[PDB]
Formats: sequence, structure tokens, C-alpha cells
Amino acid sequence: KIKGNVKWFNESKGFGFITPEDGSKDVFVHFSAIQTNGFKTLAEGQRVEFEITNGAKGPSAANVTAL
Amino acid sequence: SHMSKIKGNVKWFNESKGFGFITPEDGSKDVFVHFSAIQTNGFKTLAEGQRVEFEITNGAKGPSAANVTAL
Repeated sequence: KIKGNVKWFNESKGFGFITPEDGSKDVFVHFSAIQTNGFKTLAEGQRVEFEITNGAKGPSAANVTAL
Repeated sequence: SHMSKIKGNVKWFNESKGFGFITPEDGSKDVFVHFSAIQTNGFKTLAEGQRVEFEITNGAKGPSAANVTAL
């Protein structure tokens, strides 16, 4: 439900961060959130849409889809 | 890989959860830092804007900090 860009992602460890478009704080994303359709990874800079959930790492991204 | 440590300023750091990002001095992309990389004695944390010295691992894709010391 909100839009952002992948700031940083590590493939093997299975996590990264997304910068929301509204300029609010970066949110954690786990590979299990990535809706695909192949490699569960995200490229630095990629535009995504996601929902915020309250997880072990604080505000986190759920249901992450490519834009 | 790197000739030496480099310097930077902490971009943001969640002091309770123990992770954040460092902006390197050299203009390259922000580097992820977890509390376990912090060398400081005691409760391991960083403050936003804090000056640090550190090593980088994984530079091109998902770079992470190692050996982080407060300047």
C-alpha cells in the first residue's frame, strides 16, 4: 500500500531495506516478503510497493511487489 | 577491497535494535552496520551523525561494515 525504493539488499543473508517515497524512515525487508517468481532478491534502486508490518526488526515490509 | 579503513558519518542507527547505515567519506553508497561490528567497550551503539572509522565487506552488492570504531 505504500511505495518506495530498495536502498540495499544482501541476497544470501536474505534481507535488506526499503526507503519509502514519503521520505520516512527506512524499513527492513526479509526475502520471504518478496513476491516472485524466481530469485527472492531485490536490486538496489528498485521501485517496489509493500505494506508495513510490526516484526522482530521493527517496522518491516510485507507483500513486496515490483513496480 | 581497500587499502585501509575509511571514515564516515552514521546516516541513521536504531540504538535499541542495533543496526543502521554509515555514509562513507568517499562518496560511495551507504554501508549497513550491525551492532556486532562495533568495537567500542560496553553496550554497542552509534548515534546518528556520529564519526566513525571502519572496514567494508561486500562493496558492490550489499556492502556491510566491519571493525567499526568511534572517532
